[PDB]
Amino acid sequence: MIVLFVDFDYFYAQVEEVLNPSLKGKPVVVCVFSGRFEDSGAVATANYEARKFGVKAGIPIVEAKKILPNAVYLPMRKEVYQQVSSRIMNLLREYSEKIEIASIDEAYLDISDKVRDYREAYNLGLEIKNKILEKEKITVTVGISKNKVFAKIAADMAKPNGIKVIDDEEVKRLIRELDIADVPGIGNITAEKLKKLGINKLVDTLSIEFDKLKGMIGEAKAKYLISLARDEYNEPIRTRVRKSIGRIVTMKRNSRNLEEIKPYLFRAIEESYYKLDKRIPKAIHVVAVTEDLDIVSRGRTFPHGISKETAYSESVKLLQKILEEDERKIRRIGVRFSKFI
DNA sequence: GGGGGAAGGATTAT
DNA sequence: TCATGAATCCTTCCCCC
Ligand SMILES: *[C@H]1c2c(cc3ccc4cccc5ccc2c3c45)[C@@H](O)[C@H](O)[C@@H]1O
Ligand SMILES: [Ca+2]
Ligand SMILES: [Ca+2]
Repeated sequence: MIVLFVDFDYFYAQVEEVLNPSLKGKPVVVCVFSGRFEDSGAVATANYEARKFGVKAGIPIVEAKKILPNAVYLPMRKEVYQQVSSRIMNLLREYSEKIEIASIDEAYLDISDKVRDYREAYNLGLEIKNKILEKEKITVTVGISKNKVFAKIAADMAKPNGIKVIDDEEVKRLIRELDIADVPGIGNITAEKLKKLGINKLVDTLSIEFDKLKGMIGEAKAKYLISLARDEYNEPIRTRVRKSIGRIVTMKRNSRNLEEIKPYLFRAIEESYYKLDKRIPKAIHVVAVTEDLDIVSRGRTFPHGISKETAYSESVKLLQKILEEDERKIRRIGVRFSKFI
């Protein structure tokens, strides 16, 4: 299997630069403003001019403005980015029908039937890079390797505006030298738990016994790291289907008074049904973000599709179950739909 | 025992 | 005084043959 992974560089920030080229060279910070208070929310992404100074995805906008008060802070325009993304994804389908769109700015292409060796692949990668740049003015990073994971790692090493191949030999070196924390799917919590087990590189997962790994990081993650260490990972590039869709809204003030919360929830449902866009869910979950920012949720699965009306009444019952089983105040209240017909 | 699948907290990446 | 203008992951837990 020969895999070509495309990762659009600082995508939201880049798209804003394309739509307003005068931003190029300036620190650009794309944020999600929550509404709770002045500059409350989080940074969705920052271009490298802003990243240099520590402004990166996930940090509070207030924290970012204390570092770069003069940087350009733009509200996230998801719809715009999604459309530019769709167009780029379409360009990618012209190089391979076997495409897995992992997210709005990442895609895996199984180009096995299209290229013979890694030299080909690389040339295709440069062709893909140039095409996107020409058609959309977006620079991407291409990662090429034997499976989806190393192609992603390849891209992680080559970004931004890069292209890296990791041949069957460098894979073996990485299985020994790469910080296991740099492996896709292993976030801060699993990394730290692996550290306490004594595992720091992929090869180490082989020295530990399975039941110990399984107990610490979980069966799924355990088999995954082991398969990677054994150089046996070969998951197929497949079409990804969004499994759940939701809407979470911030309330004007923290509450646990059902009638104060209701409007927000109902609006969340009303807007969720629009994003469902034809999809009919058989499951619904009411999500409550408490005052200490913890998450509590309650859901129910139906033997049939859920109508907006059924959603309205069931959500209230579910929200009551939250307020009943959890005593904290609700900051944000949302709904989530899944198990589509 | 384990297929199946529901529930919901845990985790990842932005 | 945090959001993904969340979504998925994935571990229980339970029914039931
Ligand atoms: C934000 C997002 C998306 C889809 C929709 C669809 C319909 C909406 C109606 C009203 C409000 C609203 C807010 C955010 C939305 C909406 C709506 C997604 O396509 C996007 O990825 C974000 O989740
Ligand atoms: Ca990216
Ligand atoms: Ca990404």
